[PDB]
Order: sequence, then C-alpha cells, then structure tokens
Amino acid sequence: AGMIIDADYITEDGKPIIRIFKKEKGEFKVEYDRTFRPYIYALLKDDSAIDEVKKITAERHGKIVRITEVEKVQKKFLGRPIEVWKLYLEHPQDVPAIREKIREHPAVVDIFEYDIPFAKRYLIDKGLTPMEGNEELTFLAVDIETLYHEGEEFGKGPIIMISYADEEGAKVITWKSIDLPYVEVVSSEREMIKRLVKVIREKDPDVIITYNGDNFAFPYLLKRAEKLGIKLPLGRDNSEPKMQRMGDSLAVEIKGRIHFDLFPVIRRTINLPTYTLEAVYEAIFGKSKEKVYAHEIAEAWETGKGLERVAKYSMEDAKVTFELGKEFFPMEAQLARLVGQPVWDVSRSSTGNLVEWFLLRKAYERNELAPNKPDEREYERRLRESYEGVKEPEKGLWEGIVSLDFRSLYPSIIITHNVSPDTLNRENCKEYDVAPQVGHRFCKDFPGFIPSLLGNLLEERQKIKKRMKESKDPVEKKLLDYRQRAIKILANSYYGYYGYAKARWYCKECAESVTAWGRQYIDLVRRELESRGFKVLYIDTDGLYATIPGAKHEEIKEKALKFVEYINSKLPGLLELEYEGFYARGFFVTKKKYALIDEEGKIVTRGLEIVRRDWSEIAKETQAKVLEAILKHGNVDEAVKIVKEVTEKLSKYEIPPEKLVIYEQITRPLSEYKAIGPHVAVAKRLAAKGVKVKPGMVIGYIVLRGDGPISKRAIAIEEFDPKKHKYDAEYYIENQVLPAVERILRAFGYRKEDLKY
DNA sequence: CGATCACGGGG
DNA sequence: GAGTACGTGATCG
Ligand SMILES: [Mg+2]
Ligand SMILES: [Mg+2]
Repeated sequence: AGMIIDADYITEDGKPIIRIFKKEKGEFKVEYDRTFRPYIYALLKDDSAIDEVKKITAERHGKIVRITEVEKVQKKFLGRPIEVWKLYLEHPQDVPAIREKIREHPAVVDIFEYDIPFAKRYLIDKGLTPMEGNEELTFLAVDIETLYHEGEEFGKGPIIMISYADEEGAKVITWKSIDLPYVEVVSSEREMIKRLVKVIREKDPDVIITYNGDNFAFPYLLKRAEKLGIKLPLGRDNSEPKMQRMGDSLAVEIKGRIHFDLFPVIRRTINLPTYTLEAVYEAIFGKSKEKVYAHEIAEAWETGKGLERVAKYSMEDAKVTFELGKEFFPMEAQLARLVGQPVWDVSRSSTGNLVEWFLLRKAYERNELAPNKPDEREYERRLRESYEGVKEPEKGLWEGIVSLDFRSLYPSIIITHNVSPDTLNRENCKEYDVAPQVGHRFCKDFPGFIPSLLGNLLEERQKIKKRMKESKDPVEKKLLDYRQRAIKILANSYYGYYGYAKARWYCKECAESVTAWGRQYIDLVRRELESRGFKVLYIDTDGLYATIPGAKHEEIKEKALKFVEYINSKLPGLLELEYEGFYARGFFVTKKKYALIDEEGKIVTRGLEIVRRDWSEIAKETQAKVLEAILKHGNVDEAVKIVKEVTEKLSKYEIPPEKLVIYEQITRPLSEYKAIGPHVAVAKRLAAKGVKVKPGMVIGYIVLRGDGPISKRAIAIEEFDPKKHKYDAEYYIENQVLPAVERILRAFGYRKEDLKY
C-alpha cells in the first residue's frame, strides 16, 4: 500500500534479492523479492542457433556462469515485429561477465538490453513507480566543518564540527568549548562523529539533505571514521554510507533513505556563474549569507579565537541546507514519479537520462525492444555530425532587453509531424511528411513511438491544468502544480534528446527536422517582432533577446507582453511562446555566450565567466572588472582601459605574486601521467623532497620567466621567493588575462592585440 | 596537430 | 553495480 522511495538488490547465498524501500502511514517497510531474474536478448540469424548459443558460458567469483533458461519472444524493433531470444542469468553480475561472449558468436546478429541495472530493470518490468501518493517524508540536513591547510591530502585534518538541521532547529556538535545555545561540546572528533550517528539513528530521517555531500561531507566522514576505526551505521539496515563512482566524481547512498545532495539538483535548475551555498541561498530566498573561508576556520580552531563565528557559520550551513532541501525536493519527487525511478538516481541525472528512463519503461509497456547505447566510435561519430539549417548576434551594448523562450514549440512539432526514428524514411509508406530544407520523410501510417508518448504527456498536463482551475483544495493545487511542471520539463527535453550523442533513441534526422519545422515559427516571431519596431539582438533554437532601440523600458515590457499574448492567439494547438524576463543591459558574443544585467543590478551570464581554481586571480578579477565596467557602468571604454592597465602592471612586476597562483589537483599516482603539465612537474619535485603526493592533493604554482614550455618554469607557491624569482609577465598577459577578457570584448569590435598599450 | 588533462561544489 | 558525468578549453608530446 505504501510509497516506494527506493529499490536495490542484495546477494544471499550467491543469489540476488530485490529490496523495495517503502513508507506506509509513517512507517518504514522493506519488501523482499527473490523471484526476479536477470536477462538480455539475442537476435539470432536462425532459430537452430539457440542450441549453440544457450551452451555459451563465462567465469565469475571462481564459478562458471551459464545461461539458466532461454525463451523465444515476439517484440517490436524500430516499429517492426522481431523475434529474439530472452536469455536468463542467475545473478546481475553474470550479465557483464557473459554479454561479450554472446555478442561474439557468429550466429548472433546483436544483443539487447544488456546494461540496465537490476533494481531499475525490476521497477520497469514490475510496473512499479516511486513517490506515488501523499505520504509525508521526514528530512534532516547534515553538514561538516574541517581543519584545512592549502595543498593537504584529502582527510588529513580532523572534522572539527558537524551540524544538522530540521524543523526542531539547527544544531552544532564540536569537540572544542564554544558557548552558544545550539552548540553541543563533546570530548573528541571520535565522540562528535559517534554523536552524528546517534542523531541520524534517533531522528530516523527518510531524506538526508547535504550541500555537496557526495563529494565532500560523506567521503570526508568515511575517511576520518576509517582513520579513527569507527563505523557509521547510517543505513536503515545498519550499513555504512556507500560511495559510488559516478563519472569522474562520486555519489553517496544511505540504504533505506534518500541522500539528497542539493549541489547537482540546483546546478540544473538555475543559472549561476558559481554554485556556492551562499550564492544559491541568495538566488532563491533573496537574503545574504556570510561565507567563512577555510583559512579563517583553521585560524580560529588552532588559535582558539573567534570560534563563535565558525560555529555560527556551521549552524547556518545546516539551517539553509534544510531550507533549500524543502524548496527543491518536491519537484525532484514528481520527476522521479513521472520517469519511474528513485529520487536518488533522478536528482543526479541529466534531462537526457530522465527522457531515456521514461522511454525504457514505456518500451517495456509497449513490447518495444530498446535500441542500444552507442559504442565509443559511434558516440564520437555522433559528436562530429553536422546539422544543416540562428545567426551571429548583434554587436555592442544594448539597453532594455526582453527575453523570449521558444522551447514549448518543439513537442507540438514532434507530435504533428510524427517525428520519430521508427517513422524516418520508411519503405512502402503510403503517406509522409517532408521536413522543409532537409527533406527527411516521416511516415504518417502509424504514430511514432516518441510522438505517441509526447502526445500522452501533453494531454495529461492539460488534464492536470484543468483539474487545477476546478480545485478548491490548495494542497492538491500545489501538488498538481509540481506534476504539470514535471511534464513540461520532461516534454521540453525530447527535442534535445534526439541530438544527445549517448541516446538510445538518438536521431540526427529527427533533431534536424524539428529544427527545420521549428524555424518557420521562429522566422514568423522575428518578422512580427520587427513589424512592431523590435530589433532582434540574439536568436538561437531555445529563444531570443530583443529591444525597441531607444524606447522607454516600461513600453518595451508592455509591447513584448502584448506581443506574446497576440502570437499565442495566432499559433495553433499547444504551440507556446513565453516571455522569460527583462534586463536593463546586455551584450552578446556568439551562440550561448552572452551577459546581461537585470533591473535589480544582478549580472546574468552564459558561457563566459571563468570562476575556477586553475585560472589565476589576476585573470578572474580583471574579467569581473570588465563585466562590471560594461554592465554596471555601461562603459566598454573603461573595460578596455582596465585590461590595458592590468597588462602594463604585469609587465612592470607591479602585480602581487599571490594573484598569480594557479591551482590544479593531482588525480592519480604521479607515475601514471602520460603528459606532464606544470602542476605534475611541481608535484614530482615535492614527492622527491619527501612530500606524500596523493590523488586529491591540490598543487599551487606560479609560472616563472624563461625558455620553453611552462612545465619547466613552474614553481611551487611555498618555494616562491619574490626577492629571487621573476614571474612570467608574457604568460600571465597572453595566457591568463587576455583569454579571460578577449571573448567579451570581441562583441565590441576589439581584437586581442588592441587590449595593450 | 591529436591526446591528454583539468574544472565545478566542499574545508 | 546489466549506467556512469558533462562540456569545454589549456597544454603536452
Ligand atoms: Mg541506488
Ligand atoms: Mg559547512
């Protein structure tokens, strides 16, 4: 009867057991299923071949792996009936061990659905959807503070504070005496970590909210717990938090709970040049949050002075993490429900994967064999594919800019023109739609797999919107608002998904055709805007920016709002143009490279700011000054003078060496590097002096004056002697400051050579 | 040139 | 864990 919050599998006597984690009227419940079997499909040249194929074996865990059962099944592949063999295996881990040995067989045409994780395969095949119902979950935010010194190995310093927050308040656990009402003083780091364990086990939250807990709080807690020889039984089955390598980074799971890391969530939802907790909190709640930096924390801890400030910082970190979690969780819960996969997985995935997860479930429901993910070569061939058929933007600084969004136009185009990989250039097709300019043909004889699903999504959203108008219950209304927004997000991701290189249902011709049909409406919007005195400053497939040159801002807003209302009255069906926002000033460099400033003075950029540790402060500071001179002062001449002054100061050795430090992490043992960059050259010298260089250590260096590649001229920041060493002014000018500002100033007709005296 | 390698968030 | 993240820009070899 309960709400499914997660699913996984355990192995018992070498056999897999599925676990379904549920919340039923406030109670945690686990259901176990020992009956679900792993499988793959094999398309054979002939039915006689099954006798050779069913006899294929592999090895795993010292035992030989066999196909347990085979079953001839009738399915659909690319809108055509197909006969494949369902090959059953005992354990999920048998699938990577045997799949290549089945694929290699001369009688095997191809294999299918050989990389779907067991718990995700279970939820699809059994028709189970997470987050259904009105079941109320409990939340706890968790955060930590540590003792850090520049360039230390990860986990060297102790955890000095652990903070948590829920509706009962925000609290701090520390092992140094601080006299504040929300601070619990314990005897040691060990006792503080054990107190966190107790809080989590006693509060028993369904959701543990963190800010970058995947890649900091939890790996750090695990490192220090290992060090101190203590366990972290945070799982509802008493298991420890589990670190999963998700790409080049990490993801942490806590069994029986939802580890909700806000960092990947917020990074997708909103646009910010830097997603610090303080920048994120202000963007959403319109309130400032003070940042207490690592060096200030270390100084207060070691000296024992100003610890009240550090404890307040730790408390506020947990407090706002709780507040942000409550804000961002409902939408992730509805997306999980819509796509039919747990929030843990859905909150950490791109919209492209959300679409694919939705499609894999619908393919099962429709008996449609899923196409395979591409191999490296295909993935690479897809990235190099050229699309025919979005001009260069207007130069200079523009005032009073309206932003219009086109994204809600594309699902309707996909549906009306039956744009799908299964309908593309079909043989013996009776009726078809021809894409303008690109000429791709889409069969009209049957609804395509993707248009069919999109149509149902848009219909469901219209029902939800109608139920919302007719509802008196504000609780149902709030919930229905989240559900209709989840459909809008998923439906507006299909256009992009067609061109997503990793997509199973990738279709270059589909994406191209949606673009070509879409363009007819964009050209109509542009002509209608220009007939109304508007100048289009920037236009791409997602939207445009426009202004009425020299008009009053309120007149621009009114005319734009009146235009959107008008055009939508002209557009058929669910084709919708949206007024996104207004900006006091802005400039446009190229496709998805631009900067704006709103009426409250907040700078908004896309594809231009360089806030990262592997760029020197002098380059990042100059870039901020250039954007401020342009957007806040409306003065490109001031911006050019700033660059010219900084470059001359660098030439005359007038810039502090501290603004010239470059930081780069060591990501593997030093011997595993194939290319030795400056930070590796610096690292190798440190290791030679006896420094324990380890992956995760961040190397700070300065590029000195001299001959050859910068690798041979980089010096460790701790070894830099201003009275002896001379930094490379030409490197900091040509490779740091000038690349940071040259893109920006190209929009104003400046080349890299005009930004020096 | 192609290949290799780094960034983000968090102390 | 029957998945891996991404997109982009600098520097090395
Ligand atoms: Mg999981
Ligand atoms: Mg903190």
